Amino acid sequence: HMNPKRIRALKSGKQGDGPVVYWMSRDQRAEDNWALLFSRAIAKEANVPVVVVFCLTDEFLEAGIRQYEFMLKGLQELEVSLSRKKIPSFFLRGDPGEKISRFVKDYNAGTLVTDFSPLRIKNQWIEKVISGISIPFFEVDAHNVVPCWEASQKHEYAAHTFRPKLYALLPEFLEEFPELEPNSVETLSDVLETGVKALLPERALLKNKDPLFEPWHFEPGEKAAKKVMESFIADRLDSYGALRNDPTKNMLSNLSPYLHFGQISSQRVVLEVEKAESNPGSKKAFLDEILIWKEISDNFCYYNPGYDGFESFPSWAKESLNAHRNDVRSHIYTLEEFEAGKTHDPLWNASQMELLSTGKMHGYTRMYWAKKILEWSESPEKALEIAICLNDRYELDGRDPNGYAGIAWSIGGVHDRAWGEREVTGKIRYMSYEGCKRKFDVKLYIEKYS
DNA sequence: CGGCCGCGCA
DNA sequence: TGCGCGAAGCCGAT
Ligand SMILES: Cc1cc2nc3c(=O)[nH]c(=O)nc-3n(C[C@H](O)[C@H](O)[C@H](O)COP(=O)(O)OP(=O)(O)OC[C@H]3O[C@@H](n4cnc5c(N)ncnc54)[C@H](O)[C@@H]3O)c2cc1C
Repeated sequence: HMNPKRIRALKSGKQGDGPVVYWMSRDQRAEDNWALLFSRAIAKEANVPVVVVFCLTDEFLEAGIRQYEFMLKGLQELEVSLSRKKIPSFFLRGDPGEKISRFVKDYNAGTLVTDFSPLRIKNQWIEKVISGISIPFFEVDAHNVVPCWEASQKHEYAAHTFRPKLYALLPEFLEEFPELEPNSVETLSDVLETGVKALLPERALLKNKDPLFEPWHFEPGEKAAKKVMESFIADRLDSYGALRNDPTKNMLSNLSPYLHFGQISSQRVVLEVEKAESNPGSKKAFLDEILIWKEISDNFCYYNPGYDGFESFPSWAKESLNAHRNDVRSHIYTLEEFEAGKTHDPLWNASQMELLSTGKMHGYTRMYWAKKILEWSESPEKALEIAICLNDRYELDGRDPNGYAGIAWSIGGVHDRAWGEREVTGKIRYMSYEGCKRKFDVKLYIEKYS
């Protein structure tokens, strides 16, 4: 079950005498992981062990206790899963560019393998690691069903050009996973404690000093991810087609935090949803979201390295937004007023409070939320900066290609078309308070989140 | 040339 | 709550 098009050489070299090392980064799971499975196969043909290495950087300081604890509790459970497969795991601290190089030398590695991410910083680390090693280095796309570089060889302007190219390749690339074969040939607790202490003075607090974040909505880890997948199929999938854009209903999958950390495979989710007997419109709507919209977000970041900037917007949108730079805004809020939910719009404020208290804003209100940031900020650049700052600080699923592609759709028209013409926002598709009012029970959502 | 919200009306 | 239109630009299959 090993298609060669899932893997490519980052660097050629002379293979070594030691273990195959899988540098895990994006795909924090033992099951349904093409990068670990390929590493295990290479190790088996060479008659040597496989081992896993993960580098804990100082990036955590830029987000919060909420993401750091979600990731680390998962990693504690993963450490135990890999051990039942007699696969050892090593947890390094510091800059990957230096630390993965040094580990490959200190540990006498034969081959290095990593998983795939289109984000800049991963590419920076790979470049540094390449400069400091002499062994072969491969990349495996463990996150997408169709490998990103195979689905398309260029940036796609719309879902409607990407969709036929991806779907033509599903009969080949959508397949079951083989079982991971076991090997035959300081603590994370201390790291968690130290990290939580370092972040404690910047934690999200109410006026009484009691924390805003509520950790009981999504329990972390590979076993919990699977339980959420299974309850989506049993209890929420049937009504997904009708209710996915109603934020007063809990009818989304709730999978995004697990998908973001790679605690569950999207290919796995697609296999199970394809085989579920349920509402045909719901299945089609859901599969289009997890296949086309998710995988087109990797396409966007992979072929546009300025993906978090105004430069990445399409020309029609840059030309429209530029012409409206001098328009008076109805309101202007600072980062801190947006963050504390202190606008004049109670629907906007409630969306921000759902984000602060749960770490997961409903998908429909994320669109509305980001578009009002544009409408009530000094400039398009300040808008993009504020939405990215709050998305990445407070979403459990943030710092993700879906986030940059979703924010760029909302603010800059990426994967959209010119739609209407207004002051400030020009031809960027508009969404209104009264528009929401006639689609769902706006007052119920506001009451639920203060 | 084909084909991707808010308002009015059941 | 569901459906069709309005007011509309651009990429890519020809
Ligand atoms: C302004 C804005 C910011 C966003 N930020 C993020 C983010 O930081 N991280 C993130 O994962 N998603 C982001 N999204 C996309 C989307 O809103 C979330 O993925 C979704 O709400 C997660 O909830 P769910 O898994 O229950 O969704 P479901 O409806 O159950 O969908 C299942 C999966 O399909 C994919 N998906 C759904 N919608 C989109 C979309 N619009 N674009 C790309 N993939 C999609 C996701 O992988 C998602 O988990 C953002 C969208 C917008 C408009």
